[PDB]
Amino acid sequence: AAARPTVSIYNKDGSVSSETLALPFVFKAPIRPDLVRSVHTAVAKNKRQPYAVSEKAGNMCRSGRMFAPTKTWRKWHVKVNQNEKRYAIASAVAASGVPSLLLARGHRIEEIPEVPLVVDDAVQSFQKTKEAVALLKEIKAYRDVIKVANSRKLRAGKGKLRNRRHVQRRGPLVVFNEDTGIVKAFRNIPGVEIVNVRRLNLLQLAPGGHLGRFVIWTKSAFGLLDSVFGSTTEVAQLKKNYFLPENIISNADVTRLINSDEIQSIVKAAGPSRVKRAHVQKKNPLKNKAVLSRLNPYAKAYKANVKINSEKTPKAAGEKFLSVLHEN
Amino acid sequence: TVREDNGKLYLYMKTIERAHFPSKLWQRIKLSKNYAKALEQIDQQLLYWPGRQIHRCKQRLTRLTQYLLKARRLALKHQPALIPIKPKQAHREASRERKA
Amino acid sequence: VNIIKKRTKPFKRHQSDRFKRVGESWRKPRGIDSCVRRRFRGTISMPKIGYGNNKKTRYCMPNGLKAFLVRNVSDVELLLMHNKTYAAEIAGNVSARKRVEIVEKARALGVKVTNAGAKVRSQE
Amino acid sequence: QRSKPASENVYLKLLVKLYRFLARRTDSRFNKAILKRLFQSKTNRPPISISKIAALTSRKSASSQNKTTVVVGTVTDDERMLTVPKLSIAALRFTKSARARILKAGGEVLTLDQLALRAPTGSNTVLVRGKKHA
RNA sequence: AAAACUUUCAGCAACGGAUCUCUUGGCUCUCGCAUCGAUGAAGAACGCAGCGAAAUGCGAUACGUAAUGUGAAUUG
RNA sequence: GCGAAACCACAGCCUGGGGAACGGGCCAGGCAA
RNA sequence: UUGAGAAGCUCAGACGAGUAGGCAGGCGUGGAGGUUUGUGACGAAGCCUUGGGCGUGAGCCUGGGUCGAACAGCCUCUAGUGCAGAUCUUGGUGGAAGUAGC
RNA sequence: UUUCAAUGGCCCGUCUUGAAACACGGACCAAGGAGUCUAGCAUCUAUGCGAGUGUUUGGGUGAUGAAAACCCAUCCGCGAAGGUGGGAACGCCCUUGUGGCGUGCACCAUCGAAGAGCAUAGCUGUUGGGACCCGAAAGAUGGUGAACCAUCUAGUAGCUGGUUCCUGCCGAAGUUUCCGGAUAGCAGAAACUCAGAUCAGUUUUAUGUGUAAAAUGAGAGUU
RNA sequence: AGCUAAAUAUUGGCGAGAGACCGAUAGCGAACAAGUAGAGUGAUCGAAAGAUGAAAAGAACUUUGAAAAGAGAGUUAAAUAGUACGUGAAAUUGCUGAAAGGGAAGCAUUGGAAAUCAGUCUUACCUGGGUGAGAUCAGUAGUCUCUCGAGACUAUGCA
Repeated sequence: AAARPTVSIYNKDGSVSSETLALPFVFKAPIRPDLVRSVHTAVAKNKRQPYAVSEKAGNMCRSGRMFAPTKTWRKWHVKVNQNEKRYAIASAVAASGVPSLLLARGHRIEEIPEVPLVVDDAVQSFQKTKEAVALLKEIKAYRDVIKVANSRKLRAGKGKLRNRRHVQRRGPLVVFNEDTGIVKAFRNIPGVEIVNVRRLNLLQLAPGGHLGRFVIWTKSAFGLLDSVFGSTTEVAQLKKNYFLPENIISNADVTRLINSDEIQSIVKAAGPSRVKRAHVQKKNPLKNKAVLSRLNPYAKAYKANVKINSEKTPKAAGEKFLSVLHEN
Repeated sequence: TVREDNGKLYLYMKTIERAHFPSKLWQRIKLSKNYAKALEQIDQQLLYWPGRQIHRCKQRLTRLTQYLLKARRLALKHQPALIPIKPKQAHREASRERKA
Repeated sequence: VNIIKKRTKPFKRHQSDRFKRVGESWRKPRGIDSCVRRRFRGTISMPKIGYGNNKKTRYCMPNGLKAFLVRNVSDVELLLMHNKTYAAEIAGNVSARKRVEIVEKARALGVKVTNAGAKVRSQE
Repeated sequence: QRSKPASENVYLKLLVKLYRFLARRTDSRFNKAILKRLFQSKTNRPPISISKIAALTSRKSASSQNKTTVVVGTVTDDERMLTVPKLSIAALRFTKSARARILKAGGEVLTLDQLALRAPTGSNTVLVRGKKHA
């Protein structure tokens, strides 16, 4: 798997810096939309509260006991193996470096200088939310925040009667390494969520079950990525005995696998992509004279009628045959 | 792709080797008003690209020009305005009339 | 390939005319001795896959266009290259303000609008 | 009957996409057989141990030469045997213990995509299977 | 065959209170805390307002007084 | 003048035959105002 | 020749009753995370209407009239989710009937 | 859309009955209204890891809901305790094709004596739990003035009545046989091996109606 | 013979924070006068009942009527919000218009008739010239962001 060795760190002023970081091994791990879905599906039922009816209180009678009283001992929280959770989150981190899966999730990053977007450690020492907006607008990531602000509708239905009043999209994600004022800088900015490197959450890297959240790493956080996830050969220093997943294939681009020389030199001939319709209609050889020539390369010369008479016809009849014919 | 930007059709192009930098991803060129010269521009810029890809750009350039043409002719003609209808003023005037 | 339908009349539910608690939405009669389910003469028809229309004509209005629902003015722009097969249906809740923006844009684009004269009024 | 995998490993729907083309555009039965087994359930694809593979290539007259063993399924190791022989193996999955053991002493491990670009027709490959009974 | 009467469909007016929207209510889970009475509790009854229908509040110091605050309203 | 409850798939000429009642609907009939 | 939603496009032939039952794909309701930089006092939801359409169908989109504050399409999550019956529960309403009658 | 003209069409559901006959249930409209929640077991599939496997008892931690997420110590559970031929796949050819020479997986025959789980989620099945919904006199405890009340109670059912949207495919059996059942059979669902192989509610030929060996067709057989 | 913290329980009491919970036949029996009216000698049992509008601006006044109420008239964005008050469905009833109407009706096909909607569009394309233009064009001059030339422009001339 060969891709983009180095990433470029952007200063506060927005200008690129000469320093660079090797792309972490996690950023090549398999990207699995089904596995992230069936893990986010579960992990999202884990902050649920139980509801039920009064046990004291048939189903069809007014003021009656509805069929199957809701019971609090229902299954609220769902178990997922850890190695399934780390895979779904290593995949979730890998898919945040692919710009296509970020646009396709609705992120307005058409002017972001580079993905994965990394800044220097000076963003962790911010204090004022004027500063974060100052930085965001020089990295041209403020389109996301201006998108989320305009997307603040009122919920549809009986949800808003239930402390669930408003809705809006998800903005950029800022992954830091040390708290010195970054968490209280960016937090009031609509949508912008700040989460530590060591406790990355699938509900924040794969919201809705969908891969590709726009993440804004910092330099100290990005450098720790080689230690929190590990590599497919070494092991994460922080996660014990954990190796990144190994994929079914190396070159995930199939059209290169197929359209390569080493295969296209040995495949047999190529048929047409669409085969023309042969014998669209049935034309009668008798009724149509042209189809007869197609089937009968003899009909050109038949002369069916032949004169086999007028040559002194030898009347043939046995006399005794006539005698037995004209009897009784 | 071919998409217009303020009365001028531009040809937008992207490459695999600029796919990781969203700001500089889409190189853009300007396609001339002369339709015949526009098509020579596409081929000499989209050359050795698949014939399918150059095929779809020419169609869009064709289909965008017809848009720009139609936008021009409609402006020339003194087409009628479309003043909308309000459900509150319609009702209030309906009731105030009946009383009158 | 012209817009030809295997049937015009809708499929009404059996006995839906007699009762009012019975809705006209087609419901399959599962009655064990139901002779109307048994396809007797003088009864009603019943939906079958044999009634499907031409796959190159399904979803096609009588004038050959397939209805396409445009919410805002962004949606009417993407029908730039299918104006000969799709017709910009304007959603029912789109206000008279954006309704004119949709019709004026679609007129120049070349696409056909199906409900272009709703809630609005012309002035010369 | 089986002509679409029940799986949702997105990369297995890319592996099948490669071997659907190979199966129908070459005259080899290795590809038609490989494609069929990419459709089989997890139950029908047994783990095949390293020792079982080591015995098969070095079987009877040995003469392993440099044939590549190919199996659709995992290749779990066998700590019960110390000296692993040189092996070229292609499989859907390995185990980190096994893949290290092949790599450390001998040849190399491959995925089904690296075998295809080397032997698209199944050229000089042993296609094995694990014990089904389980 | 028209009217009357009977019937269907439409307009209009009654009748009814579904639907839709919400909502100072219910239910559910978590969390913190330890406090009734012979110094008369819980409960009950009778009273009491510038006028209360329920309803709360209050006890002949009655829809409460003292004291500490707030600082100009109660409100049919 | 004040005013129910019961009941209610829907109806209501028979003649015969209609095989399983068939008459309360089906076919031959007349009647049918 | 552009026809790679390879889950696509294309070609050919035969076939089509159905209970018990087995399999598959869908339509619809409430709410949930994502999304449409979605819709809405220039009128949301609802409602009626012999307006126009779409689908074999479940259903859907739209015009008009009322209406007045919310709502929806898409991908997944989820369940107190779909009615013609149950001498079904509740409310409403008729014929019977201006009858029995008082 | 209303109406007319010609042709038509016995009230729906249930139950009964081969079928009906039936007997039921239905005055009308709206709303409510019935396989659900859970523990156990087995199966199929999907995923993660794989001689392993399982963080969530608990501890560490989580400044932006902190009941989430993230991390792992000591246990513990469940696992772990050779030849012959037929064979999948491949190579070498070489009169090529045909085939041979081989190497021979899974497995099966034969002679014989190189572990595949664990965990999560789903589906269908089954056993419990109020257990699809509705309906049988209760009984018991404790009270009130034989009667009556309140709870235990979601007491008891083989039975009764009901059990809610669409389309598509396949679709029986309706009964042998032993004996309420285990079989079978029919229908499927999977796994296999073959069409150069077997077959047939088949027909001939002929040997003594059966049996055995030609045509007509169909790929046939297993678990 | 005796005591003894913390770890643990908690459908009650004093408060608190939330919820993929119910949304007025639901959720408590009670969103309100809720264990309230009311029923029962009694123990016990026990409901129905939410929404005018931003503001009451809740209809002065004139008139008819014994009044109740009606008609004018007023307020309001709206009275198709008038306290029988949000939307106002179905059943059901009255009036009017229409067609039809020999012991049923009913629906289905095929039309007809009456009544009514569907949707209308030559217009554009190409070619010819003239006239003035502009620019992505200058045998042209500058700035800005990118990567020479690719854009956005500012002059200047219109070949």
